[PDB]
Amino acid sequence: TSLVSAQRLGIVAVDEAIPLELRSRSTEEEVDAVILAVYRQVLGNDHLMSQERLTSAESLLRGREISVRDFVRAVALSEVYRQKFFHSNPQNRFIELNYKHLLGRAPYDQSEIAFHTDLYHQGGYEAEINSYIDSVEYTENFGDWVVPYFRGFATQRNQKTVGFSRSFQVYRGYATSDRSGSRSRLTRELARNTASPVYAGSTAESLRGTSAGSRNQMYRLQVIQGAAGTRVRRGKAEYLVSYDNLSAKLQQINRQGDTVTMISLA
Amino acid sequence: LGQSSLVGYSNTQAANRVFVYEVSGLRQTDANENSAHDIRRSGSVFIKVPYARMNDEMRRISRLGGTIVNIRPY
Amino acid sequence: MKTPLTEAVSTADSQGRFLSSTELQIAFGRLRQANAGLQAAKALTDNAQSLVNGAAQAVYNKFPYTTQTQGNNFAADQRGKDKCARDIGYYLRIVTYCLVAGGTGPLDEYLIAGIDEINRTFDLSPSWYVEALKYIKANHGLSGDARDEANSYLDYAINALS
Amino acid sequence: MKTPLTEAVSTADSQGRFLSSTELQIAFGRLRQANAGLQAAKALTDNAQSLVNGAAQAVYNKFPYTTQTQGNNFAADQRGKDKCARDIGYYLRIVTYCLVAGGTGPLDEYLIAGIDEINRTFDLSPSWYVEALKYIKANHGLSGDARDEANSYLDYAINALS
Amino acid sequence: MKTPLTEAVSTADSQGRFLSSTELQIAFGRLRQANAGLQAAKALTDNAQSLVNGAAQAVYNKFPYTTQTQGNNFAADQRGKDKCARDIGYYLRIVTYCLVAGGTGPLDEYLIAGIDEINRTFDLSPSWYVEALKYIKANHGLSGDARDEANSYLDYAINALS
Amino acid sequence: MFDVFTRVVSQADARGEYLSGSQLDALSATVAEGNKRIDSVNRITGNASAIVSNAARALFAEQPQLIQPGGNAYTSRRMAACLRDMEIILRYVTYATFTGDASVLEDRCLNGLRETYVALGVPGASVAAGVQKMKEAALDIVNDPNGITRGDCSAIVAEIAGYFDRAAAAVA
Amino acid sequence: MFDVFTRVVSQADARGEYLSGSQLDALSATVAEGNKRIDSVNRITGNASAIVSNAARALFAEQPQLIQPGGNAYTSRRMAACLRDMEIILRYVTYATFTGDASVLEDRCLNGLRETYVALGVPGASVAAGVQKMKEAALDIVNDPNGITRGDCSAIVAEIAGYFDRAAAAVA
Amino acid sequence: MFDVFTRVVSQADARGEYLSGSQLDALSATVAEGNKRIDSVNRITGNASAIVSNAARALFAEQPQLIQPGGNAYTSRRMAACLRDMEIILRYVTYATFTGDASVLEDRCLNGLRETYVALGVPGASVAAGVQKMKEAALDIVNDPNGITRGDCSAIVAEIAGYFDRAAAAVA
Amino acid sequence: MFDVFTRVVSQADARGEYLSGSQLDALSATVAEGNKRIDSVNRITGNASAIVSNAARALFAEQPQLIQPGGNAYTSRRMAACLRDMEIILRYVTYATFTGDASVLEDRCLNGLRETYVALGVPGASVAAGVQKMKEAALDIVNDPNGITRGDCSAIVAEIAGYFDRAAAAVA
Ligand SMILES: *[C@@H](C)[C@H]1/C(=C/c2[nH]c(/C=C3N=C(/C=C4\NC(=O)C(CC)=C4C)C(C)=C\3CCC(=O)O)c(CCC(=O)O)c2C)NC(=O)[C@@H]1C
Ligand SMILES: *[C@@H](C)[C@H]1/C(=C/c2[nH]c(/C=C3N=C(/C=C4\NC(=O)C(CC)=C4C)C(C)=C\3CCC(=O)O)c(CCC(=O)O)c2C)NC(=O)[C@@H]1C
Ligand SMILES: *[C@@H](C)[C@H]1/C(=C/c2[nH]c(/C=C3N=C(/C=C4\NC(=O)C(CC)=C4C)C(C)=C\3CCC(=O)O)c(CCC(=O)O)c2C)NC(=O)[C@@H]1C
Ligand SMILES: *[C@@H](C)[C@H]1/C(=C/c2[nH]c(/C=C3N=C(/C=C4\NC(=O)C(CC)=C4C)C(C)=C\3CCC(=O)O)c(CCC(=O)O)c2C)NC(=O)[C@@H]1C
Ligand SMILES: *[C@H](C)[C@H]1/C(=C/c2[nH]c(/C=C3N=C(/C=C4\NC(=O)C(CC)=C4C)C(C)=C\3CCC(=O)O)c(CCC(=O)O)c2C)NC(=O)[C@@H]1C
Ligand SMILES: *[C@H](C)[C@H]1/C(=C/c2[nH]c(/C=C3N=C(/C=C4\NC(=O)C(CC)=C4C)C(C)=C\3CCC(=O)O)c(CCC(=O)O)c2C)NC(=O)[C@@H]1C
Ligand SMILES: *[C@H](C)[C@H]1/C(=C/c2[nH]c(/C=C3N=C(/C=C4\NC(=O)C(CC)=C4C)C(C)=C\3CCC(=O)O)c(CCC(=O)O)c2C)NC(=O)[C@@H]1C
Ligand SMILES: *[C@H](C)[C@H]1/C(=C/c2[nH]c(/C=C3N=C(/C=C4\NC(=O)C(CC)=C4C)C(C)=C\3CCC(=O)O)c(CCC(=O)O)c2C)NC(=O)[C@@H]1C
Ligand SMILES: *[C@H](C)[C@H]1/C(=C/c2[nH]c(/C=C3N=C(/C=C4\NC(=O)C(CC)=C4C)C(C)=C\3CCC(=O)O)c(CCC(=O)O)c2C)NC(=O)[C@@H]1C
Ligand SMILES: *[C@H](C)[C@H]1/C(=C/c2[nH]c(/C=C3N=C(/C=C4\NC(=O)C(CC)=C4C)C(C)=C\3CCC(=O)O)c(CCC(=O)O)c2C)NC(=O)[C@@H]1C
Ligand SMILES: *[C@H](C)[C@H]1/C(=C/c2[nH]c(/C=C3N=C(/C=C4\NC(=O)C(CC)=C4C)C(C)=C\3CCC(=O)O)c(CCC(=O)O)c2C)NC(=O)[C@@H]1C
Ligand SMILES: *[C@H](C)[C@H]1/C(=C/c2[nH]c(/C=C3N=C(/C=C4\NC(=O)C(CC)=C4C)C(C)=C\3CCC(=O)O)c(CCC(=O)O)c2C)NC(=O)[C@@H]1C
Repeated sequence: TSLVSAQRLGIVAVDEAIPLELRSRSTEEEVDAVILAVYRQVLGNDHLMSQERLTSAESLLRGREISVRDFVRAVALSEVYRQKFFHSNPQNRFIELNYKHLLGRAPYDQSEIAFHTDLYHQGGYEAEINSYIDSVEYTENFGDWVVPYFRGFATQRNQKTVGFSRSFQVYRGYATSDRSGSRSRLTRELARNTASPVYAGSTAESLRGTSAGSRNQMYRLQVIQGAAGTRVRRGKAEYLVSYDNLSAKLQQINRQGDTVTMISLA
Repeated sequence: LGQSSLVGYSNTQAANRVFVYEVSGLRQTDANENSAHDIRRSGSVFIKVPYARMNDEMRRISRLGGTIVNIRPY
Repeated sequence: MKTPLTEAVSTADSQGRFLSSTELQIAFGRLRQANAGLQAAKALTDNAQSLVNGAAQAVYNKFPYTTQTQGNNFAADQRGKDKCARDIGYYLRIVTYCLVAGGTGPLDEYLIAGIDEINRTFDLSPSWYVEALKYIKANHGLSGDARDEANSYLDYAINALS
Repeated sequence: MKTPLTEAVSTADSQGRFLSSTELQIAFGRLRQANAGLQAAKALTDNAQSLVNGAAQAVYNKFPYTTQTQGNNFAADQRGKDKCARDIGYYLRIVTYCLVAGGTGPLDEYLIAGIDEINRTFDLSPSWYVEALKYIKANHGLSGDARDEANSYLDYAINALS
Repeated sequence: MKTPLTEAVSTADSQGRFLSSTELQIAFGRLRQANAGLQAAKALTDNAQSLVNGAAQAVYNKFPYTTQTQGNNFAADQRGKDKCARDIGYYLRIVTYCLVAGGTGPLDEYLIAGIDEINRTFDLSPSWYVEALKYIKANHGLSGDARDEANSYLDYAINALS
Repeated sequence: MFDVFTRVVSQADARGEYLSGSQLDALSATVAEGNKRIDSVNRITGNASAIVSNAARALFAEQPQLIQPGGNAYTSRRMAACLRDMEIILRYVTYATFTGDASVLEDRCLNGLRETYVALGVPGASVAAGVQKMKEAALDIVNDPNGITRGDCSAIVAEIAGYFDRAAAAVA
Repeated sequence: MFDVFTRVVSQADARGEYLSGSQLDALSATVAEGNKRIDSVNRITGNASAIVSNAARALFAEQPQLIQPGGNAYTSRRMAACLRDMEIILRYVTYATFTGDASVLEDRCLNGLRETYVALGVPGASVAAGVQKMKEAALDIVNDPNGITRGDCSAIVAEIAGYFDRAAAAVA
Repeated sequence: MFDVFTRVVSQADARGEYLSGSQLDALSATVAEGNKRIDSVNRITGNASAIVSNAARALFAEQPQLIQPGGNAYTSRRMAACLRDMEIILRYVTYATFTGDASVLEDRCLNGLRETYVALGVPGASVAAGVQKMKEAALDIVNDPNGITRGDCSAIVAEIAGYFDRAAAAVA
Repeated sequence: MFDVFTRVVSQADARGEYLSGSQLDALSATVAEGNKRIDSVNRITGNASAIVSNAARALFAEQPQLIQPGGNAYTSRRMAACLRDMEIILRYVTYATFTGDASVLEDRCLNGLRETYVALGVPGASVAAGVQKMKEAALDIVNDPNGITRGDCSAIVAEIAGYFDRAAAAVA
């Protein structure tokens, strides 16, 4: 997005990224750059050890035996990808990782989860991975020669608006990676077809003044609450409390039986 | 070369087969109006395809107006 | 085909790795099993006709409408009875391949993959074949390791059909 | 759910386009059909009890073993007959939805997606339900466009089971 | 080339599906429309030279500088007037194609895609063509569905230019 | 996505019931209004570019802070995005009108739009004002009695107003 | 792809010409056959599974070399691929019938199909034999006078048969 | 790609030898021409739209068949593509001028271009003619003596003319 | 890929026959060799780096043109690629030894390698020579009688030699 919003949201570097295409008669440097970009994208920006590199697939790409899309698929099917993102993750976390890594977006609806859980149950891991790379969405955005890149922060034809808000759950900043498994932050909002506020970059910040206690820190607690006391006006609530009152607030929420969905510094 | 990577992990006799598609005439159509990348070659382009993805690549090419001029076993 | 040795290499190759002790242990595991598997294969092969005939009759006994109803999918005529024996023979023969290969590879490759579509298209009940497979489990006369491996493949097919 | 109106928008949306004459024509096609579908739904609904009872009886006649053999998948007891009549009732009811919706969407969403796994897991013969659907096709007494659209949905189910 | 029939098959093909009642309804909506479109196509064709000549003059009246200023992009000399009448003829002829086809397909394929690049490259104002298309809407003398479908295509072209 | 027919179907299936006589007759009534629905969709679509540009001009004239340097619709990139959004919303409104059900508009366009605009710093209240402007122009266009078989489009006009209202409520 | 209407349009635009009165009249005659065309599409579709399976059974009976061990249709996977191909070809033949033009069949199904079968070792001549058996079953279905308004469909039937012939020739 | 420098380095390395004193001197002469090279790149670039649009206009006037209905540059998408190709070629010509080596033009623009046009039915000879017209206007623009420090640019103009001639030959 | 067991299965299936007693006994004989097979894989694998590095030094000593400037093994990338290729071939020979069938080596490594090297300019004959040197050292390593239960490994050594010869013959 434009500087005014991208700066607040921590996505300036994403906005200025340029799709990388492997051209005919590319140099050795250009192939090297492409291999690096694929590893960064498909492996979610993990530090890649030399022992983990796909020696053979790299050779074939460099020899123009296989396309960039073939090389993306080789990496996605590799044991490295499996160990990083599949063997230690629940399925729905695995699926959103595939959407981030391979399509550069967040899942749009629960039925995408259902489709891919069914496909894994039917044809296993390879069939699941191939669905992303062979999809119309992959072919029309990246084709055979362009390295995948994150798309979720830009208006895409045939996207859902909530794809933009959800992007911030799966993209956590430039200096981040999908390395620790874990659970999906998207589970509830996918299942119930809703959206969640975007607290990223500097949008989590809230004013302190003289009301933020001894450490001048506020914490934002997002809860789901019901009336099991004073009247509850909203099923979803946020509380801003200082560090000194944070234990009391948790205990209050806990005593009321309400669910904490997220807590972060404000 | 390429079979080692193109053929997936199925470890099946049927999937352990690669075919080289020769496709020509890939051009702009309403099918790829929204495509975010440029077509670089409309002459003969050769695409290695494992048996397990022949349906998909054939559909992709045909949906894109490409002509399959030959298919050769690897 | 999926067997202990090819899966070992397939995994090693995908990692671009020489075979290591893990794969050698897989090979030793195959060797521990091979002779019993070869003995099971010979025993099933020698009694193939008896097993196939017996299994086919077991199906007819349990599903008598198959030999009484006219239709392309049933065995009321000699044509269907021959189809049926052939099919049961296929299951039996491919099971012996699994014992030779040491895995479900042969069943997966030659019989199981696509069987759902075949049975649906030609209106063949998978319950028929389950019964034939159960008969074979009950009459092949194996024991020990040979019995355990053979029944695992028969059950693998049974589970695939249900 | 596939219906003419949702397919029109889905296509337009995937193309990032306002609706055009093409989609307006799709709506007109829907209108030309809708009243006949609604009447088909009403006619089937009114006759449903008779249609469902006759279909179950038709299946039992064609496949007598279903009312003679013991087992959870058969109808040899009242438990099984109730299951069977319930299932047939589902097929008929969801077919009425297709006539209201003007598309197979309801069959796809509610019945067909997953039916193969159910029929295999619980050992229900797809041929049983085919026979039921045949019966409804013959005995629903519709005519004209109502008969044609209703039969298209009944044949769609028959084809999915075949 | 977007028309009801091709879009119907495109959609079903992308789903790997036979055609269903949904697509048949699309066909009926096309059939309900086609004769009015063909009649609209005939009326526009027979009046083409009158419509084109008038629309050209309407542009010259609305934008007098286009007949007074020197430059390749203008119609001050006969060269530019010829080009201009040709262009307007293209819009009218292709619009007739849309009425024949039953969708914007022909406008999308032959005229709309890339029009912005041409108009910017050769410094042609979209406003000139909007005025021409407005004249044609105001003078084709169509009524009923012929007018409705024809105006949709004229408006489609206008909207693409705006 | 639902349309008017499948919305009713889905509820029926969840209840395990056939559609009642009155539900079918209510659907017959919707069918009776189909032509007016198509005309409304066709009319808004045909005037789409003007509806957006007019509503956009009026918005920026009433709210010059949007287009002032430093404003949220200032610079070509943000202005273009803003115009695109107005067309997007109008497009999804016509989709909901065409299907007779809000699902397409809600699921695909409105859900997450508030969070999106808050995140971006787009003034949702301003977007709501633009939507209101498109609303009034569209209804006037739909309601124009010239060049169309005369009849009463009050029900459809109310429905379309409803979809516009959903969008206005959603973005703030 | 093209349909019957856009096929004529593309030819007219290449010549830079309006459609003549004769072409419009011919397309008007096409519209008049529309209901028969829809009926034929519907009839083939409602019998798709039977057309395929019966054609396949007859093929394998005629050509037992295909299904015996080592045959190209032996093993479940190959049998299923064979049945699938028969279904695919029939599906695209119905597409061509529905559009009234052969382009969808040729561009999306027969494109490179001969080369596919040669590369795989599929006996293309046996495929053609299978397609012929589906053609013969399909035409009788379309021509059945029972349960339909009576009329002459010989023109549509002839068009359908050509689509089957084109598919058969494409592999054989 | 190579530039004028790395072209010499790459040849030197294959022989395993240091650049000769005359090779270094020759590159020094290239450096002495750097400002004129930069000016020529800037001048062509500044006039790119005019160069393309004028040459295209000249081409279609000289070759009316291209733009008649059915002609290759007829329809907006085809005209658009044709204009794009002219600009692409001009752009890569400047790249080659900037680097002082043709490798960029050959590798990224001209490689496969003849086959592309043959497959598409683009008349390559007409493309070559359009490239000639662009060449002519470009060299006049580069040689325009006004508003620029005076000097002899004949060497750079010859080098540029070669790149244009390379492009025209690759298609014709 | 095939192993020694599934190679026989696939052939038997193609004929629709059970394995014969002769075939099962042959397979039982292979089982008896299993420990020797495993030891040979282990020994080659344990010395893989030395086999490659010594083979490469010996090859560049006999063929110094490979490592002079402009030679095919000159520059670090080419030298590293050359050493990689040697290790890849050795790796696939151990796969073939482990499986007791040449398919993994042939399907994945050798099929197409000759054509690939020809296009790259890699001297296929020199590669074959290097494969020979690795073969000779590898066979000596397998045969080392020290530290292992003494026995006759002549059959397994002949098989391994055959795999090296396939590799050598496939490049030159
Ligand atoms: C050759 C194909 C056979 C044949 C066809 C035939 N059909 C009609 C007329 C109609 N058929 C339909 C079809 C449908 N109505 C629906 O609601 C649907 C379900 C989605 C379908 C498929 C319609 C609407 C008509 C028009 C009304 C009518 O019933 O007449 C005709 C009559 C001529 C005409 O084109 O209208 C014919 C000839 N008739 C035969 O004898 C062949 C076996
Ligand atoms: C409120 C929406 C306005 C209004 C509408 C209105 N329209 C009709 C009737 C028809 N409108 C159409 C529309 C089209 N025919 C086409 O071919 C196309 C192009 C794709 C379109 C959009 C049609 C087919 C009809 C029926 C035939 C007719 O011309 O009447 C009515 C009449 C009632 C009805 O339900 O049909 C009405 C009320 N009328 C107004 O006064 C509002 C401003
Ligand atoms: C043939 C190409 C024409 C020509 C060129 C020419 N240019 C110079 C000298 C210079 N030109 C520049 C250019 C720029 N300075 C900038 O800041 C930028 C903007 C980014 C540009 C493009 C510069 C820096 C010089 C050097 C200083 C100077 O003005 O002399 C010369 C003189 C010789 C030289 O090589 O420097 C020449 C000959 N002259 C002609 O007559 C041709 C029409
Ligand atoms: C030719 C290859 C050389 C040779 C081999 C040889 N080995 C054996 C027997 C065995 N070798 C092993 C191997 C391993 N045991 C382990 O735990 C591992 C580490 C993972 C390995 C590699 C085993 C288990 C046996 C059997 C028990 C034993 O200690 O002997 C033989 C004997 C014949 C047999 O089939 O067992 C032979 C001949 N011997 C030579 O002289 C060659 C130089
Ligand atoms: C070293 C002084 C300290 C230390 C470091 C440490 N870091 C990691 C893991 C990661 N470090 C980063 C950081 C970046 N990645 C980027 O791309 C950028 C630039 C934009 C940065 C700054 C990331 C993303 C990771 C995670 C991904 C990955 O580990 O591959 C580790 C590894 C932890 C682990 O293995 O689980 C370590 C050890 N550790 C210390 O003890 C020092 C104080
Ligand atoms: C026996 C338990 C019952 C029975 C059998 C029966 N089968 C068929 C037809 C086929 N059987 C198969 C099965 C296979 N083909 C393979 O290649 C393999 C894998 C190695 C298997 C398991 C197939 C594919 C067919 C159809 C094609 C063919 O006929 O070869 C029939 C005839 C069905 C028909 O419509 O012709 C029959 C009768 N029927 C009974 O009633 C028995 C209880
Ligand atoms: C008329 C309203 C005004 C006008 C017209 C004018 N047009 C051109 C040049 C071109 N017009 C087109 C347009 C099309 N070509 C196509 O193939 C199609 C789609 C089927 C369209 C709509 C094109 C491509 C050109 C450029 C190439 C060509 O000349 O054919 C000119 C001349 C521009 C020039 O520089 O030569 C003119 C004058 N001009 C007016 O002033 C009128 C008000
Ligand atoms: C002056 C050469 C001619 C002219 C100008 C004119 N412009 C507008 C309206 C707009 N101008 C812009 C331009 C920009 N907005 C930006 O943010 C930037 C980037 C920094 C630019 C260049 C925009 C976006 C508009 C529309 C919104 C707005 O009103 O600001 C108008 C009025 C158009 C209208 O409908 O209101 C006019 C008159 N008009 C002439 O006749 C001059 C020859
Ligand atoms: C115009 C009235 C107001 C305005 C708009 C504005 N919006 C954005 C950015 C985005 N708008 C959307 C919305 C959608 N994208 C979709 O795909 C859909 C339909 C499914 C919707 C509803 C999104 C996702 C974005 C962000 C991503 C993108 O910009 O592509 C901007 C740009 C903000 C920036 O900093 O770039 C603007 C300007 N702004 C105003 O001031 C008006 C009140
Ligand atoms: C059946 C009558 C005959 C037969 C068929 C057969 N075909 C294949 C394999 C393929 N068939 C196709 C064809 C298509 N795929 C598509 O998606 C479409 C276009 C939409 C077509 C026309 C393809 C691409 C394949 C290969 C890919 C795949 O099967 O998934 C086989 C399998 C061959 C093998 O060795 O596996 C068979 C058996 N075989 C006969 O013997 C009959 C005469
Ligand atoms: C204009 C002077 C002539 C002309 C051109 C024309 N070209 C095409 C189509 C393509 N042109 C290319 C060329 C390139 N693409 C690249 O990326 C590069 C390298 C960086 C080059 C040189 C390609 C690949 C195509 C096809 C894909 C695409 O169009 O994007 C057309 C359109 C052909 C069609 O049928 O659509 C045309 C018209 N045509 C003439 O008549 C002039 C002589
Ligand atoms: C070393 C003894 C000789 C030698 C080798 C050499 N090879 C290449 C380049 C390639 N080698 C391969 C081969 C493979 N890649 C794989 O992944 C596999 C398994 C499937 C094999 C067998 C390939 C594909 C290439 C090209 C791509 C790449 O460079 O990685 C080179 C480099 C040549 C160059 O860079 O131009 C060299 C030097 N060269 C000799 O002189 C020795 C005889």
